[PDB]
Amino acid sequence: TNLCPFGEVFNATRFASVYAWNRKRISNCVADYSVLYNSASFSTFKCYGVSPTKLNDLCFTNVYADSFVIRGDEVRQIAPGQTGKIADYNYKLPDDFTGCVIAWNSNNLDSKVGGNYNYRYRLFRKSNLKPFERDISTEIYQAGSKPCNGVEGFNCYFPLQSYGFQPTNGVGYQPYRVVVLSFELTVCGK
Amino acid sequence: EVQLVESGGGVVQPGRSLRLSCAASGFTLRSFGIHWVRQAPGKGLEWVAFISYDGSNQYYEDSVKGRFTISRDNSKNTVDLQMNSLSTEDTAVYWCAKDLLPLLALYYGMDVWGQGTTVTVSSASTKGPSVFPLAPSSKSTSGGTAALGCLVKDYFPEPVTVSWNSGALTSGVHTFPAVLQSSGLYSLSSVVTVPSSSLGTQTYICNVNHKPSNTKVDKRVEPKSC
Amino acid sequence: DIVMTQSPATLSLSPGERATLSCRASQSVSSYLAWYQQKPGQAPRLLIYEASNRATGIPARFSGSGSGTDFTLTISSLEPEDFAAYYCQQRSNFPFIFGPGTKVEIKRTVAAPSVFIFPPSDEQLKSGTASVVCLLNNFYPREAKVQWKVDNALQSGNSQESVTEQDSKDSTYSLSSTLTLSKADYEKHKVYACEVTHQGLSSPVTKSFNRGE
Amino acid sequence: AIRMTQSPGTLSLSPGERATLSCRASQSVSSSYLAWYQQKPGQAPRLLIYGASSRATGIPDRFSGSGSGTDFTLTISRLEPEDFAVYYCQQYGTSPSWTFGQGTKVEIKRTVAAPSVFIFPPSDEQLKSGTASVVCLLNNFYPREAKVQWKVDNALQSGNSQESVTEQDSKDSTYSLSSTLTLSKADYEKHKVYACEVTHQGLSSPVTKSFNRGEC
Amino acid sequence: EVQLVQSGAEVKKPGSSVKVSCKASGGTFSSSVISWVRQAPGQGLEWMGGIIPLFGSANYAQKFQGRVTITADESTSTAYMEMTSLRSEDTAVYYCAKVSQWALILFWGQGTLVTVSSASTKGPSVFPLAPSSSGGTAALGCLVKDYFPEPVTVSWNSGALTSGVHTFPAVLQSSGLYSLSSVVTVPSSSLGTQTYICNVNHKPSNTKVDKKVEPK
Ligand SMILES: *[C@@H]1O[C@H](CO[C@@H]2O[C@@H](C)[C@@H](O)[C@@H](O)[C@@H]2O)[C@@H](O[C@@H]2O[C@H](CO)[C@@H](O[C@@H]3O[C@H](CO)[C@@H](O)[C@H](O)[C@@H]3O)[C@H](O)[C@H]2NC(C)=O)[C@H](O)[C@H]1NC(C)=O
Repeated sequence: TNLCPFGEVFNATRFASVYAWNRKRISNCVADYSVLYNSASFSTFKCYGVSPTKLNDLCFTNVYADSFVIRGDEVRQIAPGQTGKIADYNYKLPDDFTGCVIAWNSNNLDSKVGGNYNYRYRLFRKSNLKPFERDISTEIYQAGSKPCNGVEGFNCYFPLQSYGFQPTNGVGYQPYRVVVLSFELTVCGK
Repeated sequence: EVQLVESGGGVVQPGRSLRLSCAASGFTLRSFGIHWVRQAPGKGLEWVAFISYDGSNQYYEDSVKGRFTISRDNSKNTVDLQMNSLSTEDTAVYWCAKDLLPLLALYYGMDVWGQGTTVTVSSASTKGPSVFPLAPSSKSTSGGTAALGCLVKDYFPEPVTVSWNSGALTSGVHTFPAVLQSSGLYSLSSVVTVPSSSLGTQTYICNVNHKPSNTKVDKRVEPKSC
Repeated sequence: DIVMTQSPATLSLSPGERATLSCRASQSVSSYLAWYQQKPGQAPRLLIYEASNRATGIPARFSGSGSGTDFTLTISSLEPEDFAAYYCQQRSNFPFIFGPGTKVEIKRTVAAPSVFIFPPSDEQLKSGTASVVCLLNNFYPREAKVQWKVDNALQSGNSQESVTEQDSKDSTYSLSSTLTLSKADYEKHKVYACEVTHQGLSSPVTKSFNRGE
Repeated sequence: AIRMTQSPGTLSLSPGERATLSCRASQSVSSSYLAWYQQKPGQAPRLLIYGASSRATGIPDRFSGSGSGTDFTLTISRLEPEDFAVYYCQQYGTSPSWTFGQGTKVEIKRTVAAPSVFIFPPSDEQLKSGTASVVCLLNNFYPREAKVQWKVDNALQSGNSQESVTEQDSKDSTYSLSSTLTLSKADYEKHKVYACEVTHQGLSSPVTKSFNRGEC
Repeated sequence: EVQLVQSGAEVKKPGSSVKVSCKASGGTFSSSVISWVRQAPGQGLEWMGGIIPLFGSANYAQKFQGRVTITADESTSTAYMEMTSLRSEDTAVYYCAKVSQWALILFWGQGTLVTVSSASTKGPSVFPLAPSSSGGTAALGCLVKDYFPEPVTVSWNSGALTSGVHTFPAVLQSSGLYSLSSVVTVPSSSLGTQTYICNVNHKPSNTKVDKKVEPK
């Protein structure tokens, strides 16, 4: 019997890019989930197949806390049955998803004067992402007859693009930190 | 270099079928999903259909759903559009437009377009035009300038071209776009404004050329005599 | 489907002025909106993708903005080459509906049309058809009205109009309306007139002739 | 248990230089559970970094944390004169099992400053109570190493004096020292001349400030 | 939001026991790791132990496994640290630190000073360090002698005089009582016009002293 280390997820100094979203597996802990829903730090707090207020009760074998950073416009794509750059090629939630989607503005944390280009996201992909799939390949696409062989060029694109996180951006283009809680049927409430 | 080249357009009777083809070069068609966007005469753009880079996904507009069929020859780098049960509401210019980024890149926009082919859905037969003179008169008196022209009437299909004096007269020439009459034949008028003091010494002739009917007419326009 | 709406239908601004074109979405299309420019006899040209990103090679004066259901394409300094049709297209859900398009035309002062009428040629009358043509030369704005009156009886159902593209030099439009009667019906009447009404005319002007004079 | 060892034991730099403090762990420690503290003398510890890299509220951006596994680093880009203290690293976690480092002390490097020496005879009010305390003040000197010797009638004392040293001044980077000689009133009134002889790097010759018991 | 408040300073004799409290506010009490850290004077920070109030199983460092009992009370959001058989080596400042499971930051208490000695509480005697009649600057101060326990606060002219002041850390005399000196360096040409009054406050004994320092 240990404590749920959710502090490592929400309070992390740096978040992962959405194409390489992080996943923290949790096992046999306990958490005061009544500390979570009433936190005014969260702007988006949507739970699917389960209610947030009644969360301090259920139990399961493993809860998964996935974290990444997308812009504010793309937060609606972190949801079941959604489409877009993020939902198709970065982070895809299943249709029968059972868990919560938490997100908050991190402009004060992830934006830099002149632009923060550390956060990236997959542009194109061979096929839409399966739910909970992580594609981290950076293979140049030989789009033309001439071979790139890692050499970017004419018909030789790089599959990833950087966000241009500047503080003066619009709220739809500001960075948001997302944490997706998913459950698997040890960890009970208190 | 980077370009698309449509093909297969023309004139088709209503209810009859027709297929357009979109050849590309400078890159590889397999790398991109391709769209088809048509534009009716004098109207806005209309998205018709889409096919993925691999053909596993095909999406059509509601107005051509079940009548058009999109396909691509990945092995030979080709895209086709099979159009059946064609109505006059299908008469338009058809472009094929390549998606900007490769593979599944549906959230940006088409960047490379073809020259577009024209599809005319009409049961009319090829007919040469009748060129009549629009002679200058007392009506053509804009204070020292007179207006004269030609009337290119009852032809099919498009287009015609009108020059004046075999190209020697270009200033002040207005060639209006053709109109489709209720007979299924196009009609067109070309006019030119000229000084009134040259109506007795300068000959004015319009050169009408309708290549679909191998028709070349040179019509002298003279002021009407009382 | 999601309905794309643009406004105004036509923008009339002098060169150098700031042009602000609107595009509205019936449902939220996120930032998946693209702007296209189409010059006459040309294929469309991608200006903006992903709501606000400028396409390669597009001059810096073109800029897009907006998210969800309300978007805006802004040409900072209008150039003589920009006057074309501008379409917006959603890319959130299939089908990728296009907007109605806004025609950016070059603004100028009011110029009344010069009106001219043409009786049918004797060559056409021998064919059994009579075509009276009414010409409206070099006017502005484009909004013009042509009324055919045969023996003071207002005509409808047998005439067609045609408007030229805005002239690249004096920024004026031209109109040609053609009445079409049979030779037998043509000889039943005497007074053939087209009544033109325009902004540059204080009241409708009428050009007329008398058959056989 | 886990053992936290910091390097160096003492870091000695001038203002404006870059301080690279280390913290070596005997085992692999999660980087989400390493903190850095700054402790100025007489004050509670001040949390600088948490989660190996997150700056606490109000911490200037010249402080940065870094590292993973067993090696971690606290970096001060440009040392301000206030950035002197004893810095500790701390391994913690969601279990009651934390260990601290032994600490790294950062002192300022500065040009040599000779002290100003002042000697204070015991007050008459204190002498009324049967105790005499003579105080020798070393004021605003650098470096910290200094020698203070009490000479009573030219006799080297020992075992009846105590030294206090202020910590590095945040403005001029100097130290100050006070040496207090405590005698009984009986022993104080046995001798005449009371002198403290100060030796320091900034002094050409050792300086001796004195007074004779009874003089004005 | 979160705040940790500890109990006041304690003066215990050898062999006795002491119990320090740590009231936590912010609602993150039960789901947190609440530890106790000891820092002996001159030494570094030492982690004694911790407990999760949701589980109640306290874990101690090896050095403190026998003399330390760490408890917590969810019904009042207060953690306790009891230590028996106190020795003079146990004289230290004891902080309570808190790590919530929902954050990587650490919350600390203000600290509790526990002094283990037979010396009874005694207010200090304040003697003047009279200035003399060093290049134009004269030094003057106050001798705060023979008090127990720590700390004393010294202010000059009710705080109106802060520049040039050096209050030395106290030393523990062989009698068991503390003693320090607070000095100020001023321009010599001001000694006759400016009034210099040191203000000593010893809260453990509720002693306040204002001593006027005048030239000899
Ligand atoms: C990591 O988390 C800390 C602490 O967060 C606080 O404690 C947790 C246990 C949860 O209860 C959180 O909900 C809670 O905020 C973050 O530090 C805290 O940051 C917040 C927001 O930046 C501060 O709150 C603000 O405080 C001001 C002034 O007090 C108010 O006016 C505002 O209304 C607002 O509430 C909070 O003071 C601050 N707390 C501390 C101790 O510093 C920290 O930012 C975070 N870091 C990362 C990288 O995520």
